[PDB]
Amino acid sequence: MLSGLNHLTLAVSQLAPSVAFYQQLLGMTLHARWDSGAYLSCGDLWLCLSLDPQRRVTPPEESDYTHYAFSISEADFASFAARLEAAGVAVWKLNRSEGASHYFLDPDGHKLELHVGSLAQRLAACREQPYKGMVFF
Amino acid sequence: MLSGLNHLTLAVSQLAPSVAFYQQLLGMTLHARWDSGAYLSCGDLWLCLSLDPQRRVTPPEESDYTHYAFSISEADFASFAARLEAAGVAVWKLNRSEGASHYFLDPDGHKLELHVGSLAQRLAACREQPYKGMVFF
Ligand SMILES: CC(C)c1noc(=O)[nH]1
Ligand SMILES: [Mn+2]
Ligand SMILES: [Mn+2]
Repeated sequence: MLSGLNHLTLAVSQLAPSVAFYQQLLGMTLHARWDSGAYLSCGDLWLCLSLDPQRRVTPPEESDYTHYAFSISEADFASFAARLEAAGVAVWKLNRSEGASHYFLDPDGHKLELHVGSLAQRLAACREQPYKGMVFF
Repeated sequence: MLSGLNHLTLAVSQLAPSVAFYQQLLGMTLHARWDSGAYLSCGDLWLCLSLDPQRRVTPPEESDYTHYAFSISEADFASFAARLEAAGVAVWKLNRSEGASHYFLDPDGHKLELHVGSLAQRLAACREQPYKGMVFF
């Protein structure tokens, strides 16, 4: 069977600013870089940044809702979000429709999120405040 | 500090075929569904399918290299690839890297991959045969 996410690969238009964003600003661990990419980890996540001449810097109104959320503790969430805000990181969403989340953009407009809580916790919250038509299995 | 990938959210144009693809074809566990989305799990991965009228069914030549790889064992790889082939699922790339990989498209053109092997395995291979310009940290 399939057992989870092996890796996330993001196409990037400029490798150095993207490496700096994920490593310096978001605090991910940089393991290797080469002329056309980089490998980082975020806990158990394997992140690949791949230099792609096809990647465009995409405003959030032009892309769909596909997005990548990273886990952060309740204790660290607000100060990390505020630090991104103070650093000028662009946002893409404000309404918290799926719990405690901060929605921000990477240098190419990849839609990112800081989120506090697991799937189990989200399902429990949804039982009390369900999305319209929601059914649980 | 970020501790991992919290969830992956894919924008989908039609919820029913996307649920069928991820749950029935790919074998992921469906935990909940509502009028505009679904929550599934695949090992530790929390996957959200979000119904989005802005999602275009996107040919692979028209999207960048951003992609999502799922883990599978070497022993299970060939039969899973054959399942996708029997189902007529399109391939967007041939494998030319270390570790088995099958590159396939979801119903909306999201670029997916089955991959065998960890970041540690990839780094070990790269240390022996570094990519052009490769530096390790
Ligand atoms: C760019 C290449 C070395 C790669 N590594 O992981 C990927 O998904 N692509
Ligand atoms: Mn989210
Ligand atoms: Mn890959």
